[PDB]
Amino acid sequence: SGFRKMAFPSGKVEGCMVQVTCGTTTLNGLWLDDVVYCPRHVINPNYEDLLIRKSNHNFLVQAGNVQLRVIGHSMQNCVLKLKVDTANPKTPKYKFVRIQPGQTFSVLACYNGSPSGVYQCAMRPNFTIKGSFLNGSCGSVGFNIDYDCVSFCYMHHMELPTGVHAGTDLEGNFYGPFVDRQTAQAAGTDTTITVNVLAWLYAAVINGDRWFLNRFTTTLNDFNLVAMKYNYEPLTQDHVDILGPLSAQTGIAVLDMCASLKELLQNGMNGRTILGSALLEDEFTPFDVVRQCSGVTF
Amino acid sequence: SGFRKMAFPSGKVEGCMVQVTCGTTTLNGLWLDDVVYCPRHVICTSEDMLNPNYEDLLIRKSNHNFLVQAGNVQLRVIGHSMQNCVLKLKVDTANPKTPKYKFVRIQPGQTFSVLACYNGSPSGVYQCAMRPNFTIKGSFLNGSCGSVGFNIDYDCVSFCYMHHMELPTGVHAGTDLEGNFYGPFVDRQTAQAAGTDTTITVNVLAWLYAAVINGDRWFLNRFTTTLNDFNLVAMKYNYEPLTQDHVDILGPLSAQTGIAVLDMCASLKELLQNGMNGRTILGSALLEDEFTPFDVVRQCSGVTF
Ligand SMILES: O=C1NCC[C@H]1N1Cc2ccc(Cl)cc2[C@H](C(=O)Nc2cncc3ccccc23)C1
Ligand SMILES: [Cl-]
Repeated sequence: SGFRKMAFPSGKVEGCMVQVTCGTTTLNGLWLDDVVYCPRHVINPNYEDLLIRKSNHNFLVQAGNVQLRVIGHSMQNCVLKLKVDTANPKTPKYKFVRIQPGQTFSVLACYNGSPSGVYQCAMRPNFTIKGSFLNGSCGSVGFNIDYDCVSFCYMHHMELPTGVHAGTDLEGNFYGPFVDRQTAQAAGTDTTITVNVLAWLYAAVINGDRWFLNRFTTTLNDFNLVAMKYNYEPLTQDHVDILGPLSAQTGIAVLDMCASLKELLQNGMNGRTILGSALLEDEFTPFDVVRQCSGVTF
Repeated sequence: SGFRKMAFPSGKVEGCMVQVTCGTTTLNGLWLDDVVYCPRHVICTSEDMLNPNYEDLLIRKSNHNFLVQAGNVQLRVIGHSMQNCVLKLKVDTANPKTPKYKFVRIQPGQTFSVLACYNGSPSGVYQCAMRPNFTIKGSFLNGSCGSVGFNIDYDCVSFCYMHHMELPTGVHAGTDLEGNFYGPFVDRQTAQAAGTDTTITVNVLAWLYAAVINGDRWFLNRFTTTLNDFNLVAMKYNYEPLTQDHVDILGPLSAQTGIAVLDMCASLKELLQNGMNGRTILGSALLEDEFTPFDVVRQCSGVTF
């Protein structure tokens, strides 16, 4: 029993964190094989013009108390790739994956190439992440673990004026309409991840919280007309199919649970909580719920 | 900016998790140097659990009855002893991944990271607090026994908890790494219940200071309170008494924000009376009590927004 916001064990990623310094700027790098990946802003910026003026010895890479020798450098989108002389002996089995809004991941927050904390979060529909970062955190990474393979999905680049965060996949493509420069940028209006709230309502039923269940059902179209009113993301037939396993386990059809969510949106919690929360939680995917309510290991 | 429930990086602890099997029971062990620590109830049957005589059950065991597995490698047990509710299995190999460590016993209100494990394999990490009633609100299934709680301030791992059991309300009970239980619990399937729980007042105050540091002040008021008047009000909402030690502990956050501890106590009294009125504090519609004053200073900036 119990339901916590749970992150993946961070050990495989900790063995990849390094400190990258260029001039007066220090940030974090990800050392995989003989390449160190980091935000290109470590160097109106014309990044190819700024990069051509740098030599390998301008980039100081530190792995623990050991200095790594940079033997090459190249840029791929908004990520800088520093070729080093030594392959990381702690390199795990890995993949670079781009995630979709609504998907969750673990973040290993780092300062000076040293991991300080791990938390779980979701890629918001507006492509920002509600993270917890201070100056020095740039280059910190987001990941998931599938079996023994670490899938890297995020690298931190910046904080927006509202306190939310923006970054790229490991190929340097930003999530959202952001650019890596000091300019006027704002996160768009955010929405609630509907399929994740439903998965979290199923997790509450599994843990014995059923006060919000009712005898009613709804059509998908009527639910989407109501959900569009409360800034909730539209629920697709794919989301319904994805919630199939949890529907079979609890005996509550996905549209039967949508009628519960509709009543919660129009009437509120009424002083009650669900899994210790007075708000509807949207940072647990259907897979996160099944994994935490089954004990899958890495 | 931002405020998340943050756990310590679990790598130093992952390299210590092993699987311990005794007969039909399998659970987790902590391998440090040449010793594997695990709940002593690994020697029990489900029948034995009502009134187990652990000393009588242990004397009947030999070293070869305990199967210890570290990854895909079988460890050789060369000795065994019991210390309170923990079983200590001496093994023939020292763990090469043993970090710098300490065994620390924590007090209620203290927070720590839990690395939940099944079959000696880590599955997840979360942050939690030792409740005033000595239970923890964890996320544990069958097979999680032996999973550990820890803090990693600097590069040293301080082990503070080992999971032993789930109570009827779904909350969890366990011991420090010397086998002493937190709370009035026993490793027996006898009728045991968690006492009525209360809110960790010093932690809610620390979290209100974290909100002020992150730029939120909607909940502040022009009032102050005496410590005694605050405690008379707080007791009525099932909040733990706030001691002078708690006031002293909140001194640094009071100096950083410019809000006296008893002035912050007046905002808290008002929040309890009024509720939030559709507003949130650090993305939460409830008053959060699982961030200590030390967690807030560690996570938050030194410059108030
Ligand atoms: O009555 C029981 N019901 C399930 C098995 C059994 N347990 C009695 C018991 C009594 C004393 C001691 Cl020290 C350990 C234990 C064990 C325990 O509680 N294990 C668990 C531990 N954590 C989270 C669980 C979730 C779900 C099932 C077990 C869980 C076993
Ligand atoms: Cl303590």
